[PDB]
Order: sequence, then structure tokens, then C-alpha cells
Amino acid sequence: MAGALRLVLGDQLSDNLSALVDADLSRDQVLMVESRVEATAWKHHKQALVLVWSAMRQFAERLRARGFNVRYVTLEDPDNTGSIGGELRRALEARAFDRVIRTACGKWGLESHLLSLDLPVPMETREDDRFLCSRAQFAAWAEGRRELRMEFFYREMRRKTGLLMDGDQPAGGRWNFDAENRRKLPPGLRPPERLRIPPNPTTQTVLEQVSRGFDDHFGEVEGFGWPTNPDEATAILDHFIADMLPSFGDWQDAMSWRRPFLWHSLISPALNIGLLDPLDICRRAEAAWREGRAPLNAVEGFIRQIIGWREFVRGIYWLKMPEYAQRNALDAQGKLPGFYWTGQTDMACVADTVRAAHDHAYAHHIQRLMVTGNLAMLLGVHPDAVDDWYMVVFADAYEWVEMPNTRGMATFADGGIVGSKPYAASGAYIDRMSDYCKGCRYDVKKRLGDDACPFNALYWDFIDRHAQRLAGNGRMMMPLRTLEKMPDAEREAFRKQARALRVKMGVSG
Ligand SMILES: Cc1cc2nc3c(=O)[nH]c(=O)nc-3n(C[C@H](O)[C@H](O)[C@H](O)COP(=O)(O)OP(=O)(O)OC[C@H]3O[C@@H](n4cnc5c(N)ncnc54)[C@H](O)[C@@H]3O)c2cc1C
Ligand SMILES: Cc1nc2c(=O)[nH]c(=O)nc-2n(C[C@H](O)[C@H](O)[C@H](O)CO)c1C
Ligand code: SF4
Ligand SMILES: [Cl-]
Ligand SMILES: [Mg+2]
Repeated sequence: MAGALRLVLGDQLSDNLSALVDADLSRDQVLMVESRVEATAWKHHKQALVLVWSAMRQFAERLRARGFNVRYVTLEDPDNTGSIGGELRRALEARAFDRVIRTACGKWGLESHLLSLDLPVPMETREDDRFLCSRAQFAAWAEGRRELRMEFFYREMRRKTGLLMDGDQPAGGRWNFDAENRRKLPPGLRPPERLRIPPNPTTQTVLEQVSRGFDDHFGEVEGFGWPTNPDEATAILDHFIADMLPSFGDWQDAMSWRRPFLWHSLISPALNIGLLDPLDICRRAEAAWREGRAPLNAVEGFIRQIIGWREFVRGIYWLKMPEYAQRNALDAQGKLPGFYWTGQTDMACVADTVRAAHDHAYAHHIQRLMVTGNLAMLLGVHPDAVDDWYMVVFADAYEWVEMPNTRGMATFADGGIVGSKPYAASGAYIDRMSDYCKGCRYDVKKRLGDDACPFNALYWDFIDRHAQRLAGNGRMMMPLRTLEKMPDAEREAFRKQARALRVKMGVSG
């Protein structure tokens, strides 16, 4: 009858967390740790550190106001062992407990370590039921499927959640209103100004501590504008729903120089730590369509990203780990170019993506996928180095979501499990979808020579290198038959260009 020690991690800041919902407030204690192991396993963006630790401190205060005894161990505490496991042991030695209760986390290596810890009391691990699909439900869906197609998973999630269902039929009589007709912004359309959250007093304190104590971590911390508690996160969501969602579908794949947010929701950093709930977000978007304040194609496209892609990538991560993290289907062995960290490249699209990561800890999906992701795949950068960049530079990065999007969708190192095909593209794609190329030093109409857009020769050398494997993929027919129709002299020409680019960029050779 000594009570339970209830662990809450930095991405578990939800009243409904499974480790909390049956607490005995008169006997139990919550443990929350600012852990330098977790902060440095990858050296996360300064803004990611500020976000998590500010949000953590405020959640602890919200728990105390509700009657919880909270043992909170800060980054400054001189007795903090630095690790979750060390701090569990320290808490169990400070007073009597009958058991530890925790919620399964979002990183296989940490989950595996915690499951193996030898503690003086039992540890009970509960599934994270903030997600809409359980790990077991995904495994059951996936069983027997030669290929995992997000669309079919998504339809099941629509039926299960009831989102955008009119009786037993999808709203509007189609499941998906996606189409491949998206374009860049018209020249006269200026993306709108976005709501930012000025740091509250707790956030300001953490910002000062991170600026002094983690100066070697990537990124700028001045200008921090992310929400750090439920009120701030709800303000950001309200702004998206009212002001941005009606145009969300039109501009979902566009890119505009030094306009990093466009009409995206900017909620992933808050949702991924628990400050928003995925079902609530989707119900709010559905209500906007049902009340006549947004079109169905925009609302369906937004919901598909949360109950479709987000749940799907989590499902594949837990289905396939730990071997997933060792897959390298294309035998990529190159080094990551230094300009991924410094931004010092004349490729305007790449430079702008690195700039947004540095200044905001954010870039939207198409930029992550088709600029820096595609480039790394075409260069043949080793997947560990690519994962290590995406885990550092964005404030929504956790392995369960980063890895299937990066090792899977963006670079095909998983051989197509997540994405079915490589999302390889030349500069022509970036030119069509962005305003980058007019002002770029390089010429997107050229493949060879010092003025040619590097993506153009790298794209064709990638298709060439992997032509047989992509033939046995079936989803690359338009490019492979273009390749086969080029004369040997044309193919040799772009092979030499791509080889020279990989040496110049510090990748290999
Ligand atoms: C290489 C690469 C790495 C990525 N790494 C991460 C990561 O570490 N963390 C992360 O949360 N997302 C990651 N994504 C997915 C996606 O790019 C981000 O979720 C999105 O950019 C967040 O911006 P937003 O909140 O403005 O989203 P919106 O464009 O407004 O989309 C709405 C919501 O849908 C979800 N979402 C959309 N696309 C995806 C997706 N492919 N996978 C999962 N959720 C999705 C998010 O919850 C997002 O908030 C990655 C994508 C790629 C291509
Ligand atoms: C930056 C950071 N800091 C902490 C921390 O101080 N304490 C903690 O308990 N968790 C932290 N996390 C989250 C974990 O590193 C990890 O990514 C998630 O628990 C994965 O589910 C992160 C990401
Ligand atoms: S020309 Fe090539 S490198 Fe320059 S912005 Fe366009 S796609 Fe990017
Ligand atoms: Cl993680
Ligand atoms: Mg000590």
C-alpha cells in the first residue's frame, strides 16, 4: 500500500496519459526528469530543448494544481544522474513504492532499455492510447500484405474513427480528394502572416538556460515562437482552423523562398508532445467543413495526414524495428555534405530549407521530402547520417515518426516499405512547385557543366544506377523508359557529372 511511481516523459504531457489516469493522489508520485542523455543522444535543435523543457515544467505545475505529488528533476539539479533509468532508481530509494507505472515511449532503443531495467519493484508498461491505432491493431491490419498501401489503411481508420463519415459512406462519396494537379503559388499571392507565441515566463527562463548551456547545439533560439502549454497550443490550432485551413489543400505542396510556413498548421511540435490530441484536432477540422467554414477537399486532406500518414508511419516503425533502423536497400555509403549544417550552398532551394531549419526548427513536408530528402537519396548519403540530420534540426523530431519518413519515404533505404517507390526528382520538379530557380545561381534547364542544376544529373544517375531494381518495383515506368531511350553517350555524360558532384560536395570519391 505504498503507492506507485508514475513516470512521465517529455513527449507525454497529456492529462489522459495512460500512466496517469488511475492515480491514487494520496499515495502515488509522478517523476519528471530533464535528461541530458535524452537531450544529447542526438544534439537536438536549441528550440526543441526549450519547447520540451518549458512544456514539461508547466505540465508538472498543472499536475500539482490537480493534487499530484510531482518529483521534478531539472537540468540544473546537481544530483540529477542524467538518465531516465538512473532517476527511476534515485526516486525509488528516496521513499517506498510498490511499483513503477509508465507509458510506452516513441523510441525503440529507450523502450527496449526501460523494459530490461532491473529495479527493486515491478514496472508496468501501458500502451500509449493517445494514438488512434494501437501497435497491435496495425500489425493485425498489415498481416499478409505484400505491400503496405497507406490509402487502404486510411480508409480503415476513417471507418474506425467515424471521421468524415455520413453513415457508412465517406463524406462526398469519395474517400480521398487528393490529386496530382497542385502548383506553385501565383506570383501575386503573398502567403499570410502566422500566429507566433511570445515566450511566457517559464519559456523565457528555459530559453536563457538553453542559450547559455547548449550553445554548441544546432539552431537559433532567439525568436522562439512555439506553443508550450494547452492554451498556447489551442491558440495556434484555432488560428489554423479559422484562417489557414480553407486554403490548406490548394498550397499543400508549394514552396516559396523565405516563406517557410505557408498555410500549414505548424502543430506537429505540440501534438508530438501531447499538448494537442489527434482525434480532437480532426474533429475540429471536420466541424469546420460541416459548418460551412472550409471546403471538404481541404479538410479531408488535413485529416488524411493525421489519421493516415502519422498513424501509418508509427505502425510501420513498431512493426519493423529494430531491423528497420539498419536497412540500406540502395547500399548508400556517402557522407552528408557540410552545407546541410551550414547552409553554405549555391543551391537556393537547399539553402532555404537549411535556413528554415536553423531559424525556426521547421520546414514543411514537401521541402523535407523533395529538396533535402530527395537530394540525400540521389547523392547516396548513408542513411544513418540522413537520420542524424532530421533528428537534430526539426522541433517535431522523434524517432518513431522521423525514421519511417526519412529512411523510408524520402530516401527509399527501406526498399519501399513506407512509400512504395522512390520520390526521386530532378530540378524540373522543384522549378514547377517553387519560386526558387529564377534567382538560383544554377540553371535548371541544364544537366551538364558548371552552371547545371545539380539535381538534374544526380536524378538521372540515380535512375541509371538502380534501373534494374526499379524495374522490379513497377512504379517507375515513365522514368525507366526515358533512360533506356537515351544513347550511351548521353548516359555517360550524366554519370561523369554526377560523379564530379559527389566529390565536390564531399560525399564520396
Ligand atoms: C524526411 C522527412 C522527415 C520527417 N520527420 C518528421 C518528424 O520528425 N516529425 C513529424 O512529426 N513529422 C515528420 N515528417 C512529416 C511531416 O513533414 C511533418 O509532420 C510536417 O511537416 C509538420 O508540419 P505541420 O504541423 O505544419 O503539418 P501539416 O502540413 O499542417 O500537416 C498536418 C499534420 O499531419 C501530420 N503529418 C503530415 N505529414 C505527416 C507524415 N508524413 N508523417 C507523420 N505525420 C504527418 C502532422 O501531425 C502534422 O502536424 C517528416 C517528413 C519527411 C519527408
Ligand atoms: C529533448 C527531450 N528531453 C527530454 C527530457 O529532458 N526528459 C524526458 O523524459 N524526455 C525527453 N525527451 C523525450 C525522449 O528523448 C524521447 O524522444 C521520447 O520519450 C520518445 O518517446 C526529449 C526529446
Ligand atoms: S536550379 Fe536546381 S539547385 Fe537551384 S533552386 Fe532550382 S532546383 Fe534548386
Ligand atoms: Cl526520439
Ligand atoms: Mg548523487
